[PDB]
Amino acid sequence: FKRYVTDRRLAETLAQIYLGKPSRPPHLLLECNPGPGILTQALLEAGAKVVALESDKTFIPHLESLGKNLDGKLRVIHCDFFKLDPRSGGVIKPPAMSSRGLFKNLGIEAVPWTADIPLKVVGMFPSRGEKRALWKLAYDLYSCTSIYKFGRIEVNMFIGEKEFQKLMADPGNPDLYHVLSVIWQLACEIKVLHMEPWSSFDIYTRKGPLENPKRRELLDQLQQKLYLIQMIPRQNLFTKNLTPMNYNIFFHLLKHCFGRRSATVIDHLRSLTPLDARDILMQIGKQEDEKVVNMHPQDFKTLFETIERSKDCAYKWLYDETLEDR
Amino acid sequence: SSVLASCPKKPVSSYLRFSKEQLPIFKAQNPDAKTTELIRRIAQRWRELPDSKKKIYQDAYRAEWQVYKEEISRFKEQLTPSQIMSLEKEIMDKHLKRKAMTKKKELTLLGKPKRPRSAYNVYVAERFQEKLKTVKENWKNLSDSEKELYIQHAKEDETRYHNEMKSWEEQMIEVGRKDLL
Amino acid sequence: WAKILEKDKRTQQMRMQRLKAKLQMTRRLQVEPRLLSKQMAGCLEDCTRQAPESPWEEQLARLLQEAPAQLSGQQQRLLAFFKCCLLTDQLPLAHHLLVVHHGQRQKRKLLTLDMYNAVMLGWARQGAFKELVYVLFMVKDAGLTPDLLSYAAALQCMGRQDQDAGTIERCLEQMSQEGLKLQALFTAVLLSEEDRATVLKAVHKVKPTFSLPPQLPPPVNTSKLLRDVYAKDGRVSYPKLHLPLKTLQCLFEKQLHMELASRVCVVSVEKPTLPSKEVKHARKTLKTLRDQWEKALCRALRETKNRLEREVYEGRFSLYPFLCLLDEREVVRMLLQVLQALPAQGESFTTLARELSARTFSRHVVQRQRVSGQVQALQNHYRKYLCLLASDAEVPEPCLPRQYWEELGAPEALREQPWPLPVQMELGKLLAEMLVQATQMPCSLDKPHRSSRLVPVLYHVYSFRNVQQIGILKPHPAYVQLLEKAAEPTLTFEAVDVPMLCPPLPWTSPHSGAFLLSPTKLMRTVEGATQHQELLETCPPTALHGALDALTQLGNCAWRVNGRVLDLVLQLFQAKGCPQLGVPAPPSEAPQKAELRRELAHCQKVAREMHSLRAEALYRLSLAQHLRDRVFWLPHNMDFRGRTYPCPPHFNHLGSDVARALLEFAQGRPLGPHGLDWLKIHLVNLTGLKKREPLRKRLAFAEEVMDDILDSADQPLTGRKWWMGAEEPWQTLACCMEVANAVRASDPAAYVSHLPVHQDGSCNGLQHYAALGRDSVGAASVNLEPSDVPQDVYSGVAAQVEVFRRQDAQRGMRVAQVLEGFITRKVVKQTVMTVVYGVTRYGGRLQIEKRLRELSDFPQEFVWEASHYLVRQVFKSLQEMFSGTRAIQHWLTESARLISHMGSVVEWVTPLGVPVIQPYRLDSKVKQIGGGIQSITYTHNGDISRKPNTRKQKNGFPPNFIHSLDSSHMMLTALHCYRKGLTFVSVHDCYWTHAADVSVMNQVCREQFVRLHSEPILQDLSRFLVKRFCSEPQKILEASQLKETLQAVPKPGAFDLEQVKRSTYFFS
DNA sequence: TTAGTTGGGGGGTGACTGTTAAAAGTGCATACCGAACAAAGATAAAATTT
DNA sequence: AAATTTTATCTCCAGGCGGTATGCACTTTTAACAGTCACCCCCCAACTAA
Ligand SMILES: Nc1nc2c(ncn2[C@@H]2O[C@H](COP(=O)(O)OP(=O)(O)OP(=O)(O)O)[C@@H](O)[C@H]2O)c(=O)[nH]1
Ligand SMILES: [Mg+2]
Repeated sequence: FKRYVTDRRLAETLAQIYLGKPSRPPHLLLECNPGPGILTQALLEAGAKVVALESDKTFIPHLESLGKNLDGKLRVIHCDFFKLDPRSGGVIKPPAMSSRGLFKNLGIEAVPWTADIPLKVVGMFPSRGEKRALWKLAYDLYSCTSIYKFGRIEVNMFIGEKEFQKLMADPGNPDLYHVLSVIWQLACEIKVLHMEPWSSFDIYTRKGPLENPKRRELLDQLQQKLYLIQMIPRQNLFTKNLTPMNYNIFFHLLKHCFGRRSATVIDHLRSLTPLDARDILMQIGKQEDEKVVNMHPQDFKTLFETIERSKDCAYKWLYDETLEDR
Repeated sequence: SSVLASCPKKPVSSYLRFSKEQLPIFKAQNPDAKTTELIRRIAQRWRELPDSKKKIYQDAYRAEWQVYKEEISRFKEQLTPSQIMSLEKEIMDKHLKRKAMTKKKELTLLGKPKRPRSAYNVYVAERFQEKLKTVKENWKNLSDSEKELYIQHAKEDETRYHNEMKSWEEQMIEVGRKDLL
Repeated sequence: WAKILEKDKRTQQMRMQRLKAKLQMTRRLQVEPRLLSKQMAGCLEDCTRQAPESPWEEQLARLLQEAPAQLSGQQQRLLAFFKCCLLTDQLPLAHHLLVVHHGQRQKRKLLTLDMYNAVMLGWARQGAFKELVYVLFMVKDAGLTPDLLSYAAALQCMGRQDQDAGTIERCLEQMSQEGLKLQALFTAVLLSEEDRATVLKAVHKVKPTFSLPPQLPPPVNTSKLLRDVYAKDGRVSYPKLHLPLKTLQCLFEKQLHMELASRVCVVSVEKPTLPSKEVKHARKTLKTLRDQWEKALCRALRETKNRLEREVYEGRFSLYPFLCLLDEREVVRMLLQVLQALPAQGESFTTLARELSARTFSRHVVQRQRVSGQVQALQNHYRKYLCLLASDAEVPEPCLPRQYWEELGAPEALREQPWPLPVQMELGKLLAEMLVQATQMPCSLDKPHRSSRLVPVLYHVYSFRNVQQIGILKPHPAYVQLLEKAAEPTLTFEAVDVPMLCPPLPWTSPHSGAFLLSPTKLMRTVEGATQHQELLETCPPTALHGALDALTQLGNCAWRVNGRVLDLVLQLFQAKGCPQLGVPAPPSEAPQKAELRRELAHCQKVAREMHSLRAEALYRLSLAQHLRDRVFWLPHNMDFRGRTYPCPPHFNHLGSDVARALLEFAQGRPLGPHGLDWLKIHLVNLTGLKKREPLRKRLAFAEEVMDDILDSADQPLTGRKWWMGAEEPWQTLACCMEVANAVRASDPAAYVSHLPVHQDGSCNGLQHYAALGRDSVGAASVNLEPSDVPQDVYSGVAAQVEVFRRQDAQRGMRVAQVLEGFITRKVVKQTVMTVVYGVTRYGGRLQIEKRLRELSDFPQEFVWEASHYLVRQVFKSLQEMFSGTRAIQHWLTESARLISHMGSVVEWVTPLGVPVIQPYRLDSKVKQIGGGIQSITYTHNGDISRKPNTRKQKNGFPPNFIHSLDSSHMMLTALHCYRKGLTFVSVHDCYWTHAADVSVMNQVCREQFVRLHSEPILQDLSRFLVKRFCSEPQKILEASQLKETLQAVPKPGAFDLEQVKRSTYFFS
């Protein structure tokens, strides 16, 4: 269920936070699910350009009318940001779009990985599909495919409380520490920009606004603070050993290491690689009796690079494409 | 550890208090009798004792149990981690020593043969701390024969013990202790 | 040495002390039980201390004088443990475990009567009295009452010990007055023949006049449909094999040798490789590794046996008797073969568990048969049986093979009982773990001994499917490279997977048939399930005679391979392949920063698929070459509905065009007058060019293109190459060769043709629906009425769909225009076939998508939209086509749903008499096995407490009933063809026979269809369902609802079935 | 490697006879986590929800 | 009771997730006193095969 913004002061504060860069004025803002179009009006008020990736056509003409005589500040592209570049391989239906076509339409030119940030995406995560969106974004980030092909793009979105706590887990908190936390802490710098209760937004259903006071009391039962987080991809993510070709092996290693949480690192290295596990633990500077729950993400990346840098053995991994889809 | 002695002990059970309290009476009755027999008669009257005595002993035991629950809870908090290490090391050593002692005893009860005698054990036996000092200097040998005579004695002892060793393996199979082979 | 003397005396004293202590009061087996009842304990004490010649024999009578749901997992495991100890002859262990469990109160609860009965029988087989009396004390203290089996065990013990007549007679009147009968005692299931012989001796010691009931002639089936098959009045000309008797006996000896060896080795058909240095070095390394692995496996097995035995000595259940069943060398060789058979991609852990346990049971059964002495009896009986099937030999009175087999007097066939599922899985898990830890291999293979660290051969990795994770065992990559480099020329097959060299054993009962020694099942099912077998056993013995005879008839058909087709297929396979013709290509011929991976992954996937296809083709072609100059037989069995499937999986006649083209009948027949015409029409049918044309036009077209047939027969691979344009190219080539040989001969009328001719049936499901409903409109459409031109529904549906597509494309839809002419009978066939069976739009869309993907010329970008459009149009076109079929389908589905609501699975009986049950149930809880590597999650089939799956029971009742009706028709046709001397083999709805006998086979098919559907199937089904489910007096309202639903059957229409006899295109 | 050998002298457990109750171990049972990405659709049952 | 939400999808040729916490019922262990007395372990050295 969508949750648009309809509070004027909240819209103004969010606009100020989004345009929190006095330097580099013209950030082209990619917005999702504009809804009523109040945050959009606030964003044009401050002067920044906007592009609306509207996922539904019921409220497109109002935004188009509001954008009349705007001299190109407001451009509406009917698209769903979370359906970009479908992997089915067939023809692309209008709700989805190909990233190349969209970015050619918008007139965005590719930049290298080490260059500056071209765009900024402002929006909200799916209500019930946060764990799907995070995985899809991670797969697109590590492989340098879809929108991440054109460079390093910030994605500023609202996330729920429980998923935020699971994402920002640390070895200090062993219960919530899992794979997705490791990959999203290795691949990006996550910062908390704002906090806001759930009731600040007005829930929209398929029929329309959720105006029944009975569910409003139920909304109190469903109330959870929605954190606004910022992800800027790290410049030094890719090294000689960790490349867009090797990311599958790293993902499988991370999933296998958390398959049996209450176990040591060597107990997994024995099942993953034929190399000497004790030698690798010695090289990465860790004791033999080291749990997998006591390893920071940097330790995991150092382990992967240390195994990959070995030149003694021709066969160093047991992962293969036959393991997938079986 | 000495810190383990510092931790307080659990309250004595009711039957034991009756056995301890009633002991000085029984040194008056018959002090020359074997304590094991005396334990039985106190137990025999613990069997015949009234229920009210058991009830009052149980009440006292419960009160002392709560009391001890309190002092031990307070005491285990104030101690230092080094004392934790001391107690854990001592208890692990105690369990290991208990396990080893039983294994050596089971083996000595199963009639395991002895190891062959040695030149030095024979020297000590001839000598008949203080001995360790005397045998030390005496060990230096100016006689090639002294080692040789010992070899013949070693050879004689080895042959008989090996015959026992091949023999001893048989009954362990007969009894069922095949793992000791 | 006084010290030595004192040591010796102390050791002697300690030895004496230990001996005295052991004599008066360590691990020792416990025999004397401890009983709770004080009176019984005192009785045991006084009986033990009464006298050295203690009245054990009289105490037997003293104890026997009084005689006033599903088991748990642990109970089943203990029962299996006791019976396996009985087989293995380790009775002291069973007695010790029994007394230990009798000690504790909680463990006392598990024991039941069967366990005590088994231990008593074990002790009786040796004749002991003291232990038997102890077990009697235990069973009496438990509060149980002795039964017939206990008294039989007592009598067997008394007979073996040659005891006097007094105690025997006393026990006799006691058992007689307690309400038991000796006749029931001599018919107990769990009594070996030796036991019955000893009991007979013991009884005849007292009463010599007592005699067992005499034997009687077997009864004959008297059903209406099967009356003519078993009638003794008429003229019968049964087929006889062409082979003489001596060769048939030698073939039986060879098959017995092969099955006793349990393995068969065949030479590979791959391209030979010259012996370079690298190949020889790899072979030496591989041999050394195999020897080391064998020794390690032996040592690990010994250690595991010791540990499991020590576990039992503490009173806990284990798998020691199961390990002791087979010799260590057999287990080691089995494990090594399984290791060699592992694919490079690896196999799941649970699959390795089901596989290692399945192979252990078969070898156990074969060893039991070999030791027990049934092998020699089977040899003698089979050698005397083969006189029926020999050309030179004769029988005094001809009869069916099963009737003769029983007429000689069959050996009493006793095989072993399947283990429970928990034991089956635990044994496989233990064996797989042993294989994993035992094997080791050097780290650097190509380099000899640079490093001495040893790495495991097999690893344990997790494979993640969505949220779920699965455990996978994967071979070390260097070992796979070594296997590839060595390139050994020898393959290994299991004796079950290879066609028999001798005529198959006749099916006489649901427990005997098919392979000579190896275990086989009449109805194939998952391992735990047993309902089908129970329903088969509880039926009258004379019900299944038709099914068994049909299976035996299909089994006794001699095959042979086609030399020329085999030679041509080897040329293409060994020389770069021909994937267009179905011969897979060699992997050497391969298609071969984020952009490079998107190509490498695709290339690797294509290479993997090609490699898998080539491996399967290699298996089939190696097996085919190994059987080049031999005659082989393929046995048969049924699925739970009744349809017949050959047992050997790799090489049978259900395969692709290569498999159906390599095979041909061993016995020939003169073509006669119409054989050549039937061959030409078969060639045209295989071509597929003419499918809506009458027979005259097919024959005329065959005569038009005779030059192409002759050219393709003369120069197959270097000529005009006409034969590759057919729908089935390889079969067409063989038919062309047959036709060319027939034509070029002097007199074509006398030619001997070994090639089967296929006659198949159009819209079989709708042909049965229209017969059940007697719908004239439906009947005329499916070729049930005399017509001059073939008619099919599928072409009409295709035409209507194309018309709708044309109208839609007129208005400007892109998807309508893209598939302008790709609409064909092929895409809509399966959908309009299964629409009446209960397919949903999801299934239809998936089927249409599969066909469109298989087109290979349709623009693949539009597959999704095309599938949606096509399925929508097909379901729109079929809105009002079938009426009576849909009425019958609705009635069946509603009845099945209402039956399945109340917790009872659907059952019905086929018109022949075979009982059928649907095994669909809901498994709420899944079991696990705690262990070292991991915990396997399995499904406990064989649980009747689970509720029925109302979705599956309603969905499958309409399709399954029609399949049972088709199998019955096939069986009747085969039985009535066998009397006329015809050779008949079938594929579900396709019937094969020689060229000259096609007219007779067609006549029999039509007559048997009419006779089968003359009976009122629907009314009988309704009556059976009412008597079975509705008659139960649980609730009046539920039974009333079932009665109202079931008692209303669709009315029959207006259609006489006698017109089917004149229908030319009913089968064509 | 390590543990078992002989001499007097020293000490520490356990053998014992005996009950009492808290702490450990054993075997089954249910529940929740991973919600590995990879568009979209139609229909009718199966389950919760109020 | 009636609605909403959630789930699976024609049959057959023989299929199944793996790990970590938490609860309960039950049997089996160990520590708590009392005195007697024997065995085992040093103490401090010295060799040697299993
Ligand atoms: N439920 C079900 N039955 C099938 C399926 N495929 C085949 N059958 C059954 O097998 C029978 C024979 O199918 P085929 O010989 O391929 O075709 P057909 O329906 O006889 O029609 P023709 O192609 O004209 O011979 C069908 O009539 C069905 O009874 C399937 O996918 N599902
Ligand atoms: Mg057909």
